[PDB]
Amino acid sequence: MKRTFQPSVLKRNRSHGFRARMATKNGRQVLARRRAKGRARLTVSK
Amino acid sequence: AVVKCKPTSPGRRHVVKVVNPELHKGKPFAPLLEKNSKSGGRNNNGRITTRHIGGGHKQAYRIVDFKRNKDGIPAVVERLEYDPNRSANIALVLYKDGERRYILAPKGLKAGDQIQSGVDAAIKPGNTLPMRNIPVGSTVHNVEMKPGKGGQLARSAGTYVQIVARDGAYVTLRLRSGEMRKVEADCRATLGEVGNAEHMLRVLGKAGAARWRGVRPTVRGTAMNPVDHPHGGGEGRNFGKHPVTPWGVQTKGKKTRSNKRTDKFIVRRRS
RNA sequence: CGCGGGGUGGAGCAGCCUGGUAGCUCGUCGGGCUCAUAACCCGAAGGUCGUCGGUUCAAAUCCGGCCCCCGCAACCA
RNA sequence: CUUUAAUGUUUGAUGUUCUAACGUUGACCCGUAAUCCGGGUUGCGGACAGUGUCUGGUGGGUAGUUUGACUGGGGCGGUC
RNA sequence: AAUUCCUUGUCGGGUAAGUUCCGACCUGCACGAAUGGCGUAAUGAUGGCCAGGCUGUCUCCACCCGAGACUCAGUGAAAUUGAACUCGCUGUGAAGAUGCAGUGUACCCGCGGCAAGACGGAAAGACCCCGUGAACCUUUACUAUAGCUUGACACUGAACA
RNA sequence: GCUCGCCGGAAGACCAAGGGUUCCUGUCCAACGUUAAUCGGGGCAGGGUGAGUCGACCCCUAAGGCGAGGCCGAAAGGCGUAGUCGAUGGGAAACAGGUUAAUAUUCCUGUACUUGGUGUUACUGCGAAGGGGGGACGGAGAAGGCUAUGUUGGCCGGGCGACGGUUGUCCCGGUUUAAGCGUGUAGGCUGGUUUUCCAGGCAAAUCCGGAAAAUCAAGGCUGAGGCGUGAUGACGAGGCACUACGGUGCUGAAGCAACAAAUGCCCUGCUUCCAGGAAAAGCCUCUAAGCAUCAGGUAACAUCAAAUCGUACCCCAAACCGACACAGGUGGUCAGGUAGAGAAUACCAAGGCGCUUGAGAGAACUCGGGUGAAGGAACUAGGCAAAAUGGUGCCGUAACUUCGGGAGAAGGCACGCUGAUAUGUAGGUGAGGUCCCUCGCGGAUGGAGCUGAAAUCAGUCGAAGAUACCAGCUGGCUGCAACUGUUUAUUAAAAACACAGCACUGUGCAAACACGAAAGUGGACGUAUACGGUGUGACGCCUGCCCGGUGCCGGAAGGUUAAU
RNA sequence: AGGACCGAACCGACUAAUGUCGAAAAAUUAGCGGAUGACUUGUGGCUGGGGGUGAAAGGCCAAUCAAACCGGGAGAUAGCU
Ligand SMILES: *C(=O)[C@H](CCSC)NC=O
Repeated sequence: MKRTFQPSVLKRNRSHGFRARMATKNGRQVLARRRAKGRARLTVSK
Repeated sequence: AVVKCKPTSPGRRHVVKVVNPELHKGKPFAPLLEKNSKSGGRNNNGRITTRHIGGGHKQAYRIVDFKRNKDGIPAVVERLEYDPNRSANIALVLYKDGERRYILAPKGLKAGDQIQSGVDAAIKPGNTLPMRNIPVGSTVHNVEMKPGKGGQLARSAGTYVQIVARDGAYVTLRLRSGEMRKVEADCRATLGEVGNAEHMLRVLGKAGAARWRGVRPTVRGTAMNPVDHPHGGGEGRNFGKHPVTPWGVQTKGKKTRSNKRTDKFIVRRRS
């Protein structure tokens, strides 16, 4: 069976990378939420 | 021509092809080729605006001349090439000055004739001249809407417009559909009917043909679920709801024509 | 076997709704026209209103029972 | 009073013509090494078209809801 | 008949025997011409039926081969579970009793199997019903409504007839 | 260490992707391992990943993302021009051998090549955001010529044998060698050279395109492999010196031929068909503004530079994805011998494993299999399942038919080995020598050697010769659907969908419709032989009557009627 | 030439048995269909929630779909248990 999650560093980045998040109003808003809650792995990249 | 095939295999039975031994067997003229990116009915907004479109053998847009601005320069037709964009056939004209250029192929004209344009230009197939310099009654293809616009009428494998009336600064045409519309006099067109009239009898045969042709399967409404098509529903072929499009729009008889900016040009509705 | 509707000259249907008064076409009978029949024309007869019982001044009609006939229902576990 | 008369008067109804608003997904030029956009000449249109407020109609394309109860189980029937 | 309720209709074929199958009969409850009708070679992991081949499907099972099952060694779960000193029977009982009444029977405890019961385990039954529950779907239910369309004013002018 | 069994189109060896120290050495065994554990992908300490040439980075674009201004929108924001990102593609350059406890096309040895800076020198018109060429291209087919690789022979080295024979036409192993440079072949493409002129290429052009002359014949372009050279160097069987007895230091023979032959290469070819098969830069060529003393450009030579990151291991799995050391899933490459059509299949090679519980017992019952007396579907919802059929060649083969089918219809017969035909045939490949020569990788002839079908004849073996693995069950009546195909991931694969074909109807271009407040896109860089919608669903015969009701289209007299 | 035929790789999923607190939250074993195309597949884009996509099942959209997931209205409401 071909289980759902297929690994792809590149795809994962353009989709959920810092610069990916930082691109839009919502993404910048999303990060602001993580910052206040004090999450450590803010985005996922490198 | 109307060539028949043999029933060696199913699907290969009903096939009948328009195969011509006149069309150039080589590759086209390079300086007149551009890529055309296909999109399966998808607009810039990502969605699918027109259904059924997708797939298909890759193509390359062959640039064609429509306005035929260059006038008074005699040219000879070099060869007759095949284009997968039009239902017509394109000719690789060769102007006297060396400017090679494509034009739509008129009736049985062949590779080697000499055709020109202008106002001096004589009344011969493939020739181009303003219709106000063209006799009433003769039939012309590749008709231009506005002076300098280019030519947008009857240019699909066999279509041909016939000049009808000399209305001062206007001329009136009987369109292939049957509708008759006054167009501006000063416009230009090309004598004779568009070649490849036999294109009518091209029968594909196997379903596959349509696929590489570029069209996708069509799903009838009454087979869908009510939640999708207005017809929909039924415990097996139930109906009786005034046939409409998949937008509730009445089909099978419904005038959608509403421009109001162009009623002035159309004399009599299509027959 | 429940519910809806009807039964009227020899045949098929009106009038029944609101009680008094039953009509139409065909069929029959007699005459004429024709050599004879059909056709056509003239004139006349023919009804218990499914049956019995109620209410009423009086019942084909409005109410009830029974009989017959037609249609529909008679499902969900 | 009935409905008639000619002139002005208050406008209307369409029909023709013109252009100066407006449209131009027509031509050429400039910004500009630019099929976007704007500006400028010329042509076609032309007070229509198209847009906003108001308004009749259409309008299961779309949305929110209604669609009773008793009942010798519920429905159908009958009923209140 | 993929359609015929009455019906396994009736006649014939196939059978020793045929509610299916095959060919006809029209009495079509309630086929039928593009929501197509009647055919049709070829194709079909298609439905039904017949014959031949072939055989443990079977008559009616027998033997053998291996992997478990079984014993010894190590490791070591799970659903479930009011408490149990947890028998049969006739009756009684919230109406099907291991537990009540009467009577019979039964030394205490393990192991390998078998599933009749413990209204056995599992999932606050999906069937039924109810609630002035919800959800989508329908239309000539209601009330609105995007869009389409009509007209009036503004954008919006000028001369004649 | 010795046997044994299994894979071997892998259960082997390389990479991507992804993991992220699992690699290797020492060392410990509490917890992890479905058992013990000295062992381990476990803990702990240490070590290990060297690049001008592989890759990334970089130059250049596709789909698509973003987007100065700009158009548009209650805000947010949407789309999009100039541009600028974006490889799954194009673009410069290395091969062989040796070496570690683990790294190597990176380190050492030999032998090269590539792109630029600068300079010396002999010379010379250079020059873009510009024009042209080039890049630059589909499917299928057919062989032709080769190489990988293999087989056999010759040669060299070793052996002559645990039980009968074995100096022999006998047995085991080796029999290797790259890129680059020279050479320019099999074969493919295209006729070249000079002169004059030109409304063509947004300017210009000696370049390209076109038009004529004249002239000459072949020129030129592309291109596997083979033969030299690289290389009197390396590898090299096995001895020789020492064994820390794991290995190491030295040494070192033969080193050629014939044939078979790829799905690899020539071939980003040729033939052919239709469905008509990227872009851009690098690269070459030609000019504009400008610069001519130069600057720049071409060629030889010298000198210098090639930075930064990745590089260990796993990579059809114990490390990736599945909660686990999970019978599952995961793209590309190399792919030997015998038999065989074959990458099937069986036994083996190199190489890798025995699947992380075992030892007995030999009951029922369960699972996977083997065989079965006579009968042979009586079982049963149903021949479900099993068994059975199975290959090559030749003969032979119906109804119906759209004339291709049905058809491998059905049904049969012959298949091993040995010799002869023929001390191996037909066929294939083909050296010697001779003749010629426009002289080399040449043109003919000639035929040794080597490889080797298919068939006939006779004899013989067994029960059985397509013996194993492998490998159609066949036929008849009939409904439905034309047909290959698609579909309910995870109980439904069908008669359901689609389908070519047909009909109706809409739409004259700023098209109808569609997404979208809008702009703008798709439709279509198409224009009625086009496109959208609907309904039947190949082909053949054919498609009747009804406009009452609903809906749709045409009409305008009157009634009625909104805002005003 | 062929949506041509037999048949591995490859893709698929008809039948039967095993499993059904599994080896495994859909596989194994033996058979099976297509296997030059309407084929299949790697890498990367694009479409999105009454919206997308759909050879159409009301199938699928991260094991979740007749309206996903997460946060928030929100201690929704519950004549019922
Ligand atoms: C009624 O048919 C019902 C069906 C149950 S399906 C689990 N039967 C109840 O006994």
